Amino acid sequence: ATLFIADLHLQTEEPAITAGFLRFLQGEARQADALYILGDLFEAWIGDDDPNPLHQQIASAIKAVVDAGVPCYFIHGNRDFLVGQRFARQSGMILLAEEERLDLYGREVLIMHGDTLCTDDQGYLAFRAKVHTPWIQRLFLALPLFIRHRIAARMRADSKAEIMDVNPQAVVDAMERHHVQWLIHGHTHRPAVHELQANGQPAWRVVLGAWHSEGSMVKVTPDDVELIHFPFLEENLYFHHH
Ligand SMILES: CN(c1ccccc1C(=O)N1CCc2cc(S(=O)(=O)N3CCN(c4cc(C(F)(F)F)cc(Cl)n4)CC3)ccc21)S(C)(=O)=O
Ligand SMILES: [Mn+2]
Ligand SMILES: [Mn+2]
Repeated sequence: ATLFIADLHLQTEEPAITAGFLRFLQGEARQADALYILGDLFEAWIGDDDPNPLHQQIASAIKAVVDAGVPCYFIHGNRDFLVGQRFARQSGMILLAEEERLDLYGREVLIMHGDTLCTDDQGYLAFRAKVHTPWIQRLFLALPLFIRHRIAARMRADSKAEIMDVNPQAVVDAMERHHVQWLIHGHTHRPAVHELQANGQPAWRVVLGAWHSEGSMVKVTPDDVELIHFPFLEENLYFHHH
C-alpha cells in the first residue's frame, strides 16, 4: 500500500500531534511501499537553516523510515513552501513539484497540496504569487534568522486577526490537464471522497484531513482507496451495569 498524509501543521506548542506523527512513522509507515506528505507538514517554515529542535527531531524520524526502505516524498503546502533541499537531505525526503501524476498499482493519480484549486480566494492567491516569486524568496531567506522569525510571528498574528474550499471547475481542469480519474489533495481540511466527471468518465477527488484531534491518512492499495482516521497515541482499553 501507498500512504498519503497532509496538514499536520506541526509546531512545538502542539506536542501531542508531534507524538502522534512519530508513532505513525515508527509503526504504520514502515510497512508502506511509499509515503507521500502533501504539504503543511509544519505550521510554519522560515528556511532550512532554522535551528528549531522540532525540525531535527522530525527529519531524524522521517530519515529512519527512508533507511528502513520506504521512500518518502514531499509536496509543499501554503505554510511550508520554504522547505528546501537541506531539509530534504536531512530527512531523506524527495521534494516533488506542485502537481505530480503517480502510477499507483496501475491507477493514474494526481497529487497536490490543493491550495492552487482554491481559485475563489483571490487574497490567498495574491499572497501565494508573492511568496512563490524567486527573488522574493531569495530576499527573505537572506535576512538574519532572528529577523525572519520576527517577520513570520507578526504575519501569523496578522493573519489570525476558515480555509476557502476548492473551485469545482479548477478540479475538473486539473484532472483533465493530467487525464486522470483520481486526485488526492489536502489543504481544505475537509476529509471526503467526491465523485465528479473528468475526461468523459467518473472521477474522484479524495481529500485528506488535518491532524487536529486525531490523525488522517489515505491508503491506496491495488484493490481500493481508503480514507483512514486513527488516534495519535495507543489508547489502551480498560474496563457498566445491566
Ligand atoms: C490559507 N492561509 C492563508 C490565507 C491567506 C493568505 C495567506 C495564507 C497563508 O498561508 N499564510 C498567512 C500567514 C502565513 C505565515 C506563514 S509562515 O509563518 O510560515 N512564513 C512563511 C515565510 N514568510 C515569508 C515572508 C516574506 C515577506 F516578508 F517578504 F513577506 C516572504 C517570504 Cl518568501 N516568506 C513569513 C511567514 C506561511 C503561510 C501564511 S492561512 C488562513 O494562513 O492558513
Ligand atoms: Mn493545512
Ligand atoms: Mn494548506
